[PDB]
Amino acid sequence: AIRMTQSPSTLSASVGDRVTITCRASQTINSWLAWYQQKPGKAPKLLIYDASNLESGVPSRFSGSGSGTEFTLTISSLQPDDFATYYCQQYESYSPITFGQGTRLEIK
Amino acid sequence: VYAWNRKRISNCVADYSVLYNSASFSTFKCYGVSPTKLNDLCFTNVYADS
Amino acid sequence: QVQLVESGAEVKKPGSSVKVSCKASGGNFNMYTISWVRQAPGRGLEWMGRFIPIANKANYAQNFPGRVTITADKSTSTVYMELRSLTSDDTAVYYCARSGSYDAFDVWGQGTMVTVSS
Amino acid sequence: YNYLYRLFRKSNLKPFERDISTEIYQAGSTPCNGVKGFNCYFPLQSYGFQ
Repeated sequence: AIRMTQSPSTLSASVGDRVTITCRASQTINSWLAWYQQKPGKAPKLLIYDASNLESGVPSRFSGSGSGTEFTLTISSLQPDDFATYYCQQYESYSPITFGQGTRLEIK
Repeated sequence: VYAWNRKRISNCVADYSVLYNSASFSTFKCYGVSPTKLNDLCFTNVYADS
Repeated sequence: QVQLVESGAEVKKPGSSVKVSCKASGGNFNMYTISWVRQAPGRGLEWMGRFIPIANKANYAQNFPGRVTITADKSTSTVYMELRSLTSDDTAVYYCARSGSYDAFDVWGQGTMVTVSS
Repeated sequence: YNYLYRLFRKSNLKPFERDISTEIYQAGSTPCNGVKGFNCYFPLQSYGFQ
């Protein structure tokens, strides 16, 4: 079982600033990593897949990077609509899939 | 099952298509050869473990 | 536009069992795998299991030994996830996600709220 | 299970030909009408690398 660790667990930022979220794995999962966004009361939506690509329909301001054990999600221009909880998947082993601990983004 | 019957079949023509479309066989899993190609091949022996 | 519709909210008692559904509408059901993700209130997402239509196989999480048994009816493209021995810590929204194309949960179900209490 | 190989086809592929049709292959006389079952097999089979 591969364990996923996020940092920071809780983060606050203003509109238009730069936000960096680090989700570090326990084992080498290559580049198999997905970033989600779960607004309260709604099902999470996919943002990043393969730790670098951008899901269709997602605003271009979302950018992901990193490979191996440490990954990073970065928002170029934060927006009021982009305040939610972001999770990181580790679809390199299907027994079991481990999500991130949850990175809640709050208005500063 | 612990004393499964084994029958050796040889020197005959086997109509695998007829056996295939005969009843409601819940499983016809053929490993190593497609069921439809069985009439295009020859086998030295056929063992029927029932 | 693939849309996943689940069952209604379920209220059960501890020690009982629950079985939710996930109707796959549109696309090809025989290629994409359906994964069940649960989320307890105040906690992050948790993965439960996967149904693999192409291989006709079902996988369960290591943290749930024998608790989850996932089956589906390929004729109606409906996936059923059965959870056994419900406890007070199993009160969570049981989403069903379609890990399509790139193994990522691109399409998520509406989610059903399963409450286990006296 | 992302990697699938075709398992049933009417005829062998011509050189450098891609066939990505996922229509149910009819291995029997009875038509399948897009429903897999007896004498009806999904052409694609996954590998399942571990």
